[PDB]
Amino acid sequence: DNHLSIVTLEEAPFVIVEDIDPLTCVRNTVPCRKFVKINNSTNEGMNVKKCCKGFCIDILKKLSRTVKFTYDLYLVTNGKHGKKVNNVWNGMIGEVVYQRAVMAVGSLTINEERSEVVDFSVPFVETGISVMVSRGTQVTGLSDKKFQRPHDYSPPFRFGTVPNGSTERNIRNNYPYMHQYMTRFNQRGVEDALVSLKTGKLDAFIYDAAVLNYKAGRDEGCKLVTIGSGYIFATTGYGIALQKGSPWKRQIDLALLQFVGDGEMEELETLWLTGICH
Amino acid sequence: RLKIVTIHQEPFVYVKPTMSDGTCKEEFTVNGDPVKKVICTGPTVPQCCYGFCIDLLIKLARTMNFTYEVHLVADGKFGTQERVNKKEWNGMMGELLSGQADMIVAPLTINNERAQYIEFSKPFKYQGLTILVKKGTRITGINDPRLRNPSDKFIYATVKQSSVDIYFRRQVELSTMYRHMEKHNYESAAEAIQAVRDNKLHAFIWDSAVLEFEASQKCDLVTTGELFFRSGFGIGMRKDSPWKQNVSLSILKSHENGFMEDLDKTWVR
Ligand SMILES: N[C@H](Cc1cc(C(=O)O)nn1-c1ccc(F)cc1)C(=O)O
Repeated sequence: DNHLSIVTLEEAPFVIVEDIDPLTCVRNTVPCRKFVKINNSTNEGMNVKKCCKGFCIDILKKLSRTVKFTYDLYLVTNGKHGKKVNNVWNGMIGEVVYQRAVMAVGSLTINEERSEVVDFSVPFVETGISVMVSRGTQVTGLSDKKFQRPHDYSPPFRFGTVPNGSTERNIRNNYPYMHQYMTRFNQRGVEDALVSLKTGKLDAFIYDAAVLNYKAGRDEGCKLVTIGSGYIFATTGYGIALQKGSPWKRQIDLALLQFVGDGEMEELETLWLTGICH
Repeated sequence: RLKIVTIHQEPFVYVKPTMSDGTCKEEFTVNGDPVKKVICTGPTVPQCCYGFCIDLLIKLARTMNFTYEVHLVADGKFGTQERVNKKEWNGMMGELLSGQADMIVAPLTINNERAQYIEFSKPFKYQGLTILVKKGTRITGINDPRLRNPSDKFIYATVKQSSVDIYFRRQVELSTMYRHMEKHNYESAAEAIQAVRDNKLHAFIWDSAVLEFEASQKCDLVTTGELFFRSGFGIGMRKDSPWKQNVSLSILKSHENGFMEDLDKTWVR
């Protein structure tokens, strides 16, 4: 019937995962199960109960009330957002293409490759490839000349991203020499890149725009900033992934567009995404 | 042969007269790129069309291998649903649903009301609403007392039968604002923009992709700087529609390979 399997993926502030009250899920959370492995030498595991809240979770609750459906939420055990490995998808996209989930809710970026194998709702938050620097650094966007030809400047700018994601893949195909130079400055994760900028070892960090805006808005002392949204490269958005030809796409689209038009979207973005800075 | 409809809205669609021999003037950008021009019939002369959306239409034409004829919307509007009882859409929305056009290539805002009758591509431009004024007059933003509780002393409006008009009708909270606006709205952005330079209009609530560009060129004008509401432009197709998937897939490809940025560099920056 209209009881749906829904996959998600932890990424604050869009999806935040908590343990159960010792002592049912608490307040702002919904139940979300996670298949946890026993060790790394076996497929054997146990369904752990957890609690999920956040921006995208509130979206899920508003869609459930509006589009009128019930769901079993679960976190993806293998992969992150979705990557075709040897023509075989993993992550949240994998759960949809191989029909373990009828929709995927999270910080899931709409791109061309995934839209070939899944259907995406309208985007409910803008994102893209953006740049974050320390206050006082002057850069335009990804396509700035100090990124495409770093050695045209002395000293060359030090900038990198977190590899093996959509960012590194996008840069490699669009700017081969930029990707070649910036390999040396690959960051372990988002938090490591922030510390690298704060301590002066990095001059710029290229990444997901919605993530960088959230970090710059929460940064202590507000020393880290992103470029203007007008210079965001490959503009797109987070959307809900559904199965190809899914009957739910139409009602999800109109409901999502309603939330944008009646202010319910802007409310969620100040409850989850707006911070101290600006 | 796809019937494309569009509308005069710089810097997305420029409309300029035809040369004596029925052709368009060849032009290059200052960066040495050819300005592609297409013949667009409109209120019923053939005219020269170019801009952000025209470049996009050409890419979509060649990517998907289709020919087209381009015409300007008959009544000059973007399109709102109105009562006749029965209802009908005006503007470009009416021509798409009626068959006068197979596809809308314009700065057409995606919203719930239009999405119930037509198919929208994924957005080719991410954008929002802002306010444009003349230099000299300064407004806090959307919440300046001069617009919250209005007056005849300070006039402010948007374009008639547009997505902005829909935005200010649906909201029970913007009733006091829309009251002031409906008695002052304009038939086109260019007329409203010109009215602000003539001081007959004091504020213009409109698309930031247009207003900011109008400020970067006409230095006798500035905008608020805020974006009190965000929305995107999409390609409009009928409910069927064999083109919906590939047009959309091609918009996503054009964002990801830097094509949309080059368009922004050519027309909006
Ligand atoms: N939500 C992630 C995408 C995100 C992960 C990373 C990364 O690890 O490189 N960079 N992006 C990103 C890339 C291009 C865009 F236009 C917007 C965001 C996803 O869905 O995969």
